[PDB]
This record gives sequence, structure tokens and C-alpha cells, in this order.
Amino acid sequence: FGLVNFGNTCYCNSVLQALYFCRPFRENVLALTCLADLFHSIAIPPKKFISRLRKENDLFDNYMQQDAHEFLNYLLNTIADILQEEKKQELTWVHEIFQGTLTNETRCLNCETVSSKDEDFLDLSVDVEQNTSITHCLRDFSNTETLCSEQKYYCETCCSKQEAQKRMRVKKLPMILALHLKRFKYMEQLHRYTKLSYRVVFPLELRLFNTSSDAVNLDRMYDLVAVVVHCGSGPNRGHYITIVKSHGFWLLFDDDIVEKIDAQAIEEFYGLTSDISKNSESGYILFYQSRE
Amino acid sequence: NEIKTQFTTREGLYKLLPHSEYSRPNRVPFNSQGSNPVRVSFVNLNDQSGNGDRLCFNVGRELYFYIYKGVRKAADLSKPIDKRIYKGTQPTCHDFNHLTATAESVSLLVGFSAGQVQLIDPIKKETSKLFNEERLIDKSRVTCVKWVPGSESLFLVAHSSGNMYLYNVEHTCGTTAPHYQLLKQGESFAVHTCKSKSTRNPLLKWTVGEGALNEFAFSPDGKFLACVSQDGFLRVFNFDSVELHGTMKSYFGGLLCVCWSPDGKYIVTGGEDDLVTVWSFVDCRVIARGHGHKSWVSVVAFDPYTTSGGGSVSVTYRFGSVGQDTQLCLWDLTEDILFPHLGTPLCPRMEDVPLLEPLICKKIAHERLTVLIFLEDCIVTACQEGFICTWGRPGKVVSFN
Amino acid sequence: RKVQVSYVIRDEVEKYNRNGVNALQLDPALNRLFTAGRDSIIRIWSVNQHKQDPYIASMEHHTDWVNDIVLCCNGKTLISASSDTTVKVWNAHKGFCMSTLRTHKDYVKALAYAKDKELVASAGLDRQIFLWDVNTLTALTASNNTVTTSSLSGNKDSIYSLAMNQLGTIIVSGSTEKVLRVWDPRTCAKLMKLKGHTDNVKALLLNRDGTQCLSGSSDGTIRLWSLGQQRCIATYRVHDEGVWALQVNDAFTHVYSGGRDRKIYCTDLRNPDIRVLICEEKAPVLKMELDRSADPPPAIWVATTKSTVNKWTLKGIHNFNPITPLCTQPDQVIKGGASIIQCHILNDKRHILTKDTNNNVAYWDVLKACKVEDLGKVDFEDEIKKRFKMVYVPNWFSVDLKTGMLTITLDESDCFAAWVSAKDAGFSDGSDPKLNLGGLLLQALLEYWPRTHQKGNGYFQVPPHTPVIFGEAGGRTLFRLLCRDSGGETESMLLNETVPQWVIDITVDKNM
Ligand SMILES: [Zn+2]
Repeated sequence: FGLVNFGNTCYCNSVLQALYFCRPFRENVLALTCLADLFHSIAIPPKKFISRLRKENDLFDNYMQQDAHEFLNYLLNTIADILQEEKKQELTWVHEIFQGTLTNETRCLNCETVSSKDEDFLDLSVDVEQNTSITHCLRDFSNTETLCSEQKYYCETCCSKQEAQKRMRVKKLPMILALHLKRFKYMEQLHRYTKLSYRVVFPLELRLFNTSSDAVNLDRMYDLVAVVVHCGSGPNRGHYITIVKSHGFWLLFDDDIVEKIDAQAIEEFYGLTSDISKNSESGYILFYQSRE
Repeated sequence: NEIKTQFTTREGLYKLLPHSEYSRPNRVPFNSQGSNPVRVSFVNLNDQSGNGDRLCFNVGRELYFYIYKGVRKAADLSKPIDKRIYKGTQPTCHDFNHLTATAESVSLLVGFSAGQVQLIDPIKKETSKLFNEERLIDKSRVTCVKWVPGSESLFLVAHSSGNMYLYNVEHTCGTTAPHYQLLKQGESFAVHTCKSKSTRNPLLKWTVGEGALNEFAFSPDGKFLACVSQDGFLRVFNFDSVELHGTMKSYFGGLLCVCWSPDGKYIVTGGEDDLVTVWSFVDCRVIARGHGHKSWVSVVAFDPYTTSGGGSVSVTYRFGSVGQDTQLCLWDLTEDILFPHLGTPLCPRMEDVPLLEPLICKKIAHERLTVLIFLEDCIVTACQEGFICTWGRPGKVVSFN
Repeated sequence: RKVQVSYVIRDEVEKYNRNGVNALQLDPALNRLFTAGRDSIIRIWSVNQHKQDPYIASMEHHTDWVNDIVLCCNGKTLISASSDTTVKVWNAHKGFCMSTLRTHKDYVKALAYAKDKELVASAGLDRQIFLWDVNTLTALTASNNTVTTSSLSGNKDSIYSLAMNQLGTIIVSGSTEKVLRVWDPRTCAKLMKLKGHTDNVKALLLNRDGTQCLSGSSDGTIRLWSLGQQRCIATYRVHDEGVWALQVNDAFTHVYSGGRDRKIYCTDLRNPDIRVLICEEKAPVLKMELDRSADPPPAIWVATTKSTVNKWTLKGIHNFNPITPLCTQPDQVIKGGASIIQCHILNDKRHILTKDTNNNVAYWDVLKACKVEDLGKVDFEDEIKKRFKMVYVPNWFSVDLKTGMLTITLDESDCFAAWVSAKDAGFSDGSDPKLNLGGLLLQALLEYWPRTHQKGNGYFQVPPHTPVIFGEAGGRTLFRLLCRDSGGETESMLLNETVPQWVIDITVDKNM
């Protein structure tokens, strides 16, 4: 169908289309509430949902470009708390589809005792390097930091300061994995931060390597449903687009316009490699859905 | 970041030789546009003059042909032997016919992103027979092309439609879309033949699974054909019998490259999971996996000149991979890994299979690598920028007479 | 570069281990066992069962965990490595420390020995490996105190294990960098890297020729390496958790393995399916030592995180997932003193209420450095509430229990912020002035020092055997001596250069 881009609404349309084509998400939306009305309208001006977002959150009151990841994370947890507050008369369906769990393990290198500290997440913020893949970026996200030398870790079992290894690893796999590629990174100067136009390839199938062996179904297969692409050469000076798969055919949503596209044409949205800092049409948020 | 120019192994210090570098004459880096990958092909003309080695590579629209001098100083890049410029569709792959090759005539076919194949004789520049010129046989881009081992006329091509087509130099293509008749149906593959009284050029249509067929590779003996597709299945066939010999599913993603061991007992496979996968031919099972790349794997190849087969010495293999992460990896297969004592049975779990670590893992280019060829005196790599680098083996850099 | 004063509240001998045992050495000529204790004390025992009291002497000079020990020169010389960043040379027969090497910048974690050339190697968390000729270390004097240093470069991470062959030609380092690294100790040349393990390596063994290698790792696997083929031969997985200790017979055919899962197996390298469970210890196994007095090993000494050291005979070992063990009771048992695991300072900041591994609560005095009374197996939390005092005193010291004894540390930042009246503290005309607990303590620690002369403060006296320690913050031990040994001639000469300025002020100048 398509959604109306009133102006700097791209990052709201891009995720909105991307959020829809999640078949488990679009299903349980049938029963905030402004999004459920716009979803029924498709199954198109989003003025009822746009103006409600400006009055709900003061951060989005301005008419400037902003971050789709910030709105995606805010949109999910806002729907989650109103579902939990309305359920007072604990695991909501918003958490059952998106909430994963990763644990921050601390491992003393002498006694080899591991202490856990879980963290629930809806989006998985992953850092980006040049000429890499998302499966390697996830390895970099789960790297092992070492506390040693002047920063030794006091172990209660050893009653002394020993070396230790901090490490993050996913404990519970989500039904839909949202991979946020941190392409907007601080400039390390007073200047506004830049956009990392690195070439990060991502496959259609996916399995995770950085899983804790304590879980059972840790190596489940995933499938790429949607991906929020971002044009422009700046953090707040661009335009958001969405590749997505309704059925076997792949669709492209540029604001209002809709167009069918082949699956091999996704190669153009991996990222630049000559590092010429150009449009950098690159994927920003990736959506993977479980097979089972 | 700065690229590496040398690396050490148990054999010695491999050293890059910049004075043996091949590229466009202007030497400006080819823009790393999506385009199509830069490929390299070699051929020997019976070394009748010692300079019997010929080099062919493509860079976007251009296709060059020089005299390859190996570890010696490269030939004059400003004076090629032949040069072809394609304003239309661009070349994407090519291969020489090593049998019918002499100082007077060399057969070289070139694939294109339109689906066409073109026979070329670069040293005489006389003939030019086009195949599938009308795009009636198949319209998708061709991926891998190679002559049939031992044949002088037959050759096999593979396209992104997940099909393969056997051709013949003597035959001619139809003026209309050819009608096919079934020959052999199999597990996730089908083979047909051209129903025509006159000798049509598409001898047979070989449909291989879903997704694009990224590469095929004949066995060193010739009898078998290993194919990898975008759906992540490695399918090895018997070329003469035309039937399935074995299958293997990637951990995830889809398999980009494939190659055979020198003795033909093993197959390694690169794919979209940043992993190389060793596969046994006699047992039809995965024996090892390798994690050493930061991105997808592009080319895999065995090194016959640093491989010890049989013996009372132990069996050991050497093979390299290059990936889109601009890095080169070298791997060792030893008896502890070879002889240890979404389906997972034909795709074993990570705990059920050994996990290899590379001997070296060096960044050797600014752009994604697309060529890895093992020669007697050197290793040959190439990036998307169109630089054909030559790495002198230890002791093969200088000769004394 | 901040000097701290420290002292330990303990008995004069402490002839049993006050903490677990990191390494074991065995002198078959004198039938003596050496135990490297996590209580900074190396103890000489007697394996001869004809005696009933195995204790012989105590070699104490270290101020932190003694991680590894090596016996050289036919039992005459002992080399020790400890977490106080020092490697000490000892006289193993008489039992005193000869020299101290301070080249490491972090915990010295392991030692390696090569008998055929009398060469020892030290390595640890500072990522460094040093090679020492033992004969040049024993000849160290005050005039010729320096020695040639030969170090190996290579490791990218901390080192936890180190092993040399008997000939003195292969040295292997195991490390939290999972790769094993090999050198030639004569030329210091890097020979090979052995990849395979996926975790830290705390156990390394080499055959006499230096052609094979056994490695135990925290990944739970034992790997037999071929240095000729420069690859792994076999990978044995007989444990559930991290393998930490390894021993091998003289024929290099059977491997004795122990670790975190408290199991101790004897696995055949040629045939791994024949595993014999020797015993399931009470604590994780840290180090093992075979008895090398017969063609097959008759017994094996085991060190754990507990203070007791056991010996297990392997008599029925040739006649035997193995759920049934070979041994249940040890053959010999060397007893171990309990370790103070919990400490609580009281509101008056003078008395401490502890609790050891035997759940025995005790009442201590920090100022006098004495134990008031043992309170048995009473409730620890309720005793803290019952011993509550309605008074506020600022913090003026810190306590650490790494050695298992009470170690008190004084720092210039807050040592003297402890003004307490004398009457209610427990002292006498009855003038009752405000006394500084920190400054009054420094004068009793250096009471026998002639430079600090009234003999002491008057009000109290610390035990004469109390070891006083001067050091650096997270730093190296600077000087160590007993309270009574301050009057020695060469010992007082060191106190003129080792003691910092802020301690000289309160003891000599009476600055208060
Ligand atoms: Zn610990």
C-alpha cells in the first residue's frame, strides 16, 4: 500500500512498514492504540499516529531528522508497559516476540567460578567494523574483556585479587531478533558525530555462535524478514528505506512508493567499501525471525 | 589500515613481489563498485620458449592478456598481447582450454553478466563465436565457466538461475527458445536434454537446487563435479553417470566457493557463515570446520606444492582461503583432524565437528579478494581493485645458474 | 611509589598450612616433602612413615601465595615463585632464604626445571619468562649481587604454566592465550606455536627427549603434542571441568590428571578407554606429585585448596565414566590449620571478630596483635550484634585474608586518624589523655629498634615474633623482618633506607 511521508517522517514510516511485515507481530496487534488503527487501515495518512507521538514524547516534538533505533526501542517498550498496566485487572505478548536475554558473566581465572548478571533486551546494539559481517560483529559484541595487572578482580572464594574475564553471551533467544548496527558513532571531537559507511554483509539465513551452552535451543535457524536501510551521508541528514519480504518476492518501500525487487539486489545496501563517505545507502536495523 | 606484504610459515617466509604485479596499464585502482568480480585465468603453451605462461584477467569492462613471468619482473603493462573492451554487458568469468593450446592458437571462452559466452583466440585475434547471444537459453548472469576435462569442444557454464548448460564449440545455438526433454530427476536436481533433430548447442540443461549456483569444480581426475548453490547445499555429482553422489548443508547462509584436494579425497567450501568446511569424499561427511575470517569467504584452493600424501610420513594437506574481509588464511589438515581415533545429521553441530584455526590470517588488500591460485613458484591473489599480486614462495624468489 | 606498613597476627611457628597448597616437591634422598602454601610459607615434611610428627621446619619469607616450587642440586637448593612478584633462592637443607629476585612485574605463577644443566625458569602474569642458572644464583653475595638476565619474548597474555625438558632444550609456556609456545632455552629462539586448546592451560609436561608434550587445560581436555610434527596427536577428555594438574610416569605412557571436578584419573595415552579413577578428593586438585621410587609409581601426593596434604597409594592399579574409585582413604595425611575466611571490624576499630573454615568464631585485638579468646562454633552474625559498642572511631587500617591469617595494613592516608581516650580503651594516676592508635602502633612494631629510644610506648607490647612488612601499594615487597629482629646490625641498616619518612616522624621525632 504505502505510507505518507509528511516530511522527516521517513524514520517513522521505515520502522512502521518493517514492524508490520513481522507476521507474529502483525497478528497479535488486532487486540499505542493509534498503531493498531493504522494497521487495520492497511489490511494512507498516519496523521493520527504521527501527532500522537509528538505529544506523547517531548524528544520527538521537533521537526528534524532523528534515529530510527531510538524510536523503535521507544515504541516497543511503550506498548509493553501499557499492556502490563492494562493487565492489572507478567510475560506480555510484546516481550514474548522481541525480548531476549543476555548474561554478563564474570569468571575468575584462578578458581574458575562464574557469576551471572542477566540483562533483558528488545534490540541488540552491535558495533560495526569495515569489511565485516554481522556474524563477526556479534563475535565482537561477545568478546572477552580481561581484568588484570592493576585492575585485578577480588574473588571471594580465593579471598584475594586474581585475574578475571568479563563476557556477554545470549541466554534466551528471542522470537524475532532485532540487530541494530551502530553506524552513528561519536566523532571523538567537538564536531557532530559521523556516519560509518562500512560494508557490513548480512545473509538471509542466520545462526548465532555467541550462545551460552547452558541453553538448549541456542542454534536455531533465523530468516531475514525486513531491514531498515538508511540513505544520506550524515547522522541527521538522510532518509530511511525498508527492504522486506511479504512472500517469496521482495518489496522495497521508499516512503509512499512501493516496488518489487529481486533478492540479489540487496547487495547494494551492505555499505561502501572505497570509504568515499557518499550516500552510503546501508542497512541500519535488521529483523530476523525464527524458523520454528 | 595497512596491508601485509609477507607472512611466515613452517616452510619459510612468503614475500610479496611488487615488481611482479599485474593490473591495468594506468595502475589506477579499479573503483570497488558492486559491478562483477575480477577473475584470473592461467594457461601454459607447453613452455616452448620458457615464457610459456599466459595470464588473463578482467577489470570491469576491459579484459587483458599478458605474458606471465611469475617471480621475475612482470611484462610491460603498457604493451599487452591482446585487449578487449566490452561496451555492453561486462565479463564476469573465463577459462582457457589447456589441451588445445599452443603458441599459434589458444582457446579461451569468456562469460558475461548477460548470460552470453564468447570463444576468443587472443594470440591471433581471428575467431569470435558467441554462445547464447540472443539470451534465449537463459537470461540470468553466468557465474562459473570451464571446459570439460579432456574434451576439446565441450564446456559447462552455470548461471544465477540455478541451472547449468553444456555447450559445444562446433554446434550453433537456436534462433528460438530450445525445448527440453527430461533425462534424470533426482533429489533437488533435474537434468534435461534438447529435443531437436538438428544439433542444437544446449546439449543439456542441468538444474541444480534453489538459488544461484555460485561455483562448480570438476574433480582432478575429471569423473565428478562439485557444485555449490546460494541455498547452502554442496552437491557433488558423477559427471559420466549423471546422478547424485553426496550432499552437505552449510551451518547457515549459502556456499560461495568450492574446490577439490589434489588427490580428490576431500572438498573444502566457503560460504556466508565466515566458515570454511572440509568434507570427505569417500565417507560423505563433514570432518572439520574453520573459523578465521571476518566476512564471507570468496575463494578456496588447495596447495599441491605443500601437500604430503601417503608415505612412513603422516598425511597432511595445505589449503588457503580468501574472503570479502580482504584477508588471506592458510589451513593445515593433519591426521588428528582427518583420522581422529536445517537438518543437523548432514549438517553436524559445532560440538560434533573439529574447529580449525588458520596458520596465518593476514590482510593483503584494500578491497575484497576474488582470486587465489597456487602455483609452483608463487601464490597469486587479486582484489576487486584489479591488482594481481604475486607472492614468492620461500627459496623460489631467486635462481642461480 | 607509596610505602605501606603491614604486619601479621599469628603464632610463632604455625607449623601446619594455614591455606591451600599450590605446588609439591619431593626429595627421595632424604624422604622429604615440600609444600608451597597459599599462606606464604613453605614447609618441609617427612614422608617416612616411621615418624609420627612429619613436620621438620618452616621456610617463610614470602608475603603472598607461593605458587610454585622447584628442588635442584640434589635437594640442596630450592627455588620458589610467589604472588608477591618475587622469585626466592633457598637453602633446602637448612631451611633459610638466600636471595630474592625482583625482575617480574606481576604474580610469578609457575616454575620450570631442567636437571641436566641446572636451569630454572620463572614466568607469571607479567607475560614474561626468565631463565636462571641455578649455580650462579647460589653464589650470589652482597658484593656480587647482580646476575645475567636472559628472557624469552613471545606471549601475548598472562602465563599460568611452564615446563622444561630434562635435557634443557625445550621450554613450553601455557597461558590464558590458548596457544602453547615453545622456545630453545640456549638460543632463546622461538620454535613453534601449538594451537588446539580453547581455554587457559595450567599444566604442562615434557618427556626427557623434548619430543612430546602433555598439556592440561581449563577447557577440560588433555592434549598429547608432537613437537616433531608440530601438531596435536591425541585429545583426551576424562574430566568434567578444568584440568589443573598433570603427572606422568617415567615411560611417558600413562598420565595422572586432576583438577576442578575433584576427580583424579590414571589414563593410558596409547588406549584412552582404560581409565582408572584413583580417588575423588574433597577439594579441587591444584598440584600432584608422583612417588618415583619404583618401576611403577607406588603412590602420588596431592595438593588441593584445603590445607591438608594427602598421599594415595596405587597398589591395585594394574588389576582393575569409571564410577568406582581405587582408593577412599589416603595412605598418609598431613594435617592442615584452618583459614580465617570472614572478618568484621568492630565499632571501636580495635577488636576484630573472625570466623575460620572450622566455623570457629574468635575475638582478636588489632592494637595488641593478640587473640583474646576462642568462642567455638557459635553464630557469627549474632556474635557481631552481641559485641556491639556504642562509639564511633574512624577507619585507620585495612585487613586482608589472602594468606588465611590476619594481615593488617597501615597506609599514610588514614593511619593516624584514630584518637581514642586511654581510660575507656583499657589503660590507666588515671590521667586519661587522647592517644593515637595508629602512631602508638608504629612505635610498638619498631620497639626493638635502637633508633626509637623509652623502650616502646609503655602501654602495650606486640608479640616479638610478629613479622613486620614494608612494601608498595599493589606493589613489590620492600623489606620484611620480625619485630624482635629490628636490633640486628645489618637489619637496622636496612631500616634506615627502607622505612618511609612518615613512619620515621612518629617513631623518632615524636611528632604525633
Ligand atoms: Zn577465584
